[PDB]
Amino acid sequence: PYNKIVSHLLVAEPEKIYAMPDPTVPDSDIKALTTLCDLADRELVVIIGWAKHIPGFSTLSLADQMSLLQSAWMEILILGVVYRSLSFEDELVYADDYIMDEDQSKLAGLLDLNNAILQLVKKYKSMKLEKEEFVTLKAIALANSDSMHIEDVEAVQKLQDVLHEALQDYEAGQHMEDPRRAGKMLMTLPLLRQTSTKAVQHFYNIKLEGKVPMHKLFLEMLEAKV
Amino acid sequence: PYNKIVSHLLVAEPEKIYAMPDPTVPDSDIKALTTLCDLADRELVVIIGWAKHIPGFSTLSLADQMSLLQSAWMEILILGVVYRSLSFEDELVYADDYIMDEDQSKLAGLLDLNNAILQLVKKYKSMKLEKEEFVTLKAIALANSDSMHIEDVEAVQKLQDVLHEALQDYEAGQHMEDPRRAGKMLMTLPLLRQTSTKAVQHFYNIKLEGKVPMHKLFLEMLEAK
Amino acid sequence: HKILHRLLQEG
Amino acid sequence: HKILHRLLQE
Repeated sequence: PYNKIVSHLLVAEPEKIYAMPDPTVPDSDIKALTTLCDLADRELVVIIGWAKHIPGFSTLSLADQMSLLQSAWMEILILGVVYRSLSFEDELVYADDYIMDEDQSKLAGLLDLNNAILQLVKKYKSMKLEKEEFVTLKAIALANSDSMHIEDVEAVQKLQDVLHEALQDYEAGQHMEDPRRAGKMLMTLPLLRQTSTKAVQHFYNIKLEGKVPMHKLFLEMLEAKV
Repeated sequence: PYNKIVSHLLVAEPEKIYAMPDPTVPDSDIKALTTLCDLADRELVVIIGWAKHIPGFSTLSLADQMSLLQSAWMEILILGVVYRSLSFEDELVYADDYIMDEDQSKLAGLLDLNNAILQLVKKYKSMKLEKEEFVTLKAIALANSDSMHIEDVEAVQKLQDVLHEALQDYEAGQHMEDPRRAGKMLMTLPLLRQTSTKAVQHFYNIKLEGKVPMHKLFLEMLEAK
Repeated sequence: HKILHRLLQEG
Repeated sequence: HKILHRLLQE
């Protein structure tokens, strides 16, 4: 009944992606990490194709489209993990075929990072984050990436406003009970930014340790000067 | 003629502070760093006093009060530096008596961090940030600290709603020509959060280094887990 | 930044 | 966690 943009972001939402961990390979920290890094690489391919559907995004310069994605890709990834995990408890649904509980995490040396992601999960759980709000938030995070190297500053600000308006539209027509819901949603972006840069740093260290293999795209995003 | 909370926060704004660099010492990074680290420690005693005046804050438990501060103190410090630099250009007013420029920064070993803090400045300048919005945003950042050691989540969540509602009411009265003004202010919190953790980790690198002297509080906040 | 540029330009 | 405790405690 509400926003055309929100409806459009709902249709553009990608189909499920799977982790596909090798049933034959025995479990270990490298199996898990190699798995997560493979899932991420494929995810990124999808994410980039998705961004083109965000209204006004593909009209920016190629350099700008790249700067936004280079700065927000991990936030878009984390948001997806968070949303898929709303219906669970103390577990992170990286994919339908790869759900990590506490132990699984400790063994992969990802306890701290995942606990951070669970902080996010907890907040959205209490707010009862709806799919419509989820897709709009992803687009907003991408647009509000805070990249240093932006060309057309005004065009990016306009993009942020367009998406921000769609979020207001949804919250006013669908959540009259809480006139402050849009703001509460926006107030969750900071923790998303925090957790994301932390995740990006952790996987860069894994990259340097060289014990875990990663594909070119996932590597390229980690490398990127952001 | 606006909001009570907003008025309360305007009045509660701390008294201006001074770096008071030492004339006897020759300009150097260790001097610059020792200065900022000296200022910050003093500003922190100020902030702790100020926090107790944020409507509802003292209401929380000491434990919670502490958690928020050990989590958001650097964001508060930076917001002050940011607001003060609004009238200037490509400069950071860490204090009236201590303004840094591009060269001073790099020579202080902080051109990348200060270049980021100026990112915030640029954003706030293009929005025409007002003192009313600045004091409210500063309180929101503290209440929306995302500390993982909180005890009464609901209580803190209430502190947030009060402050957020004040910001919304204010914007609805003074800036009706822009229905999204309040939201744009909140959307600046991420960059503040990012810049703030960057700065903290960096000054932690110094503390661990030991070439710069620091005072008991500043350090306490830095070892603060 | 070549893969990103490529996947984006493709459309 | 002491100093901060003291100041806030006033």
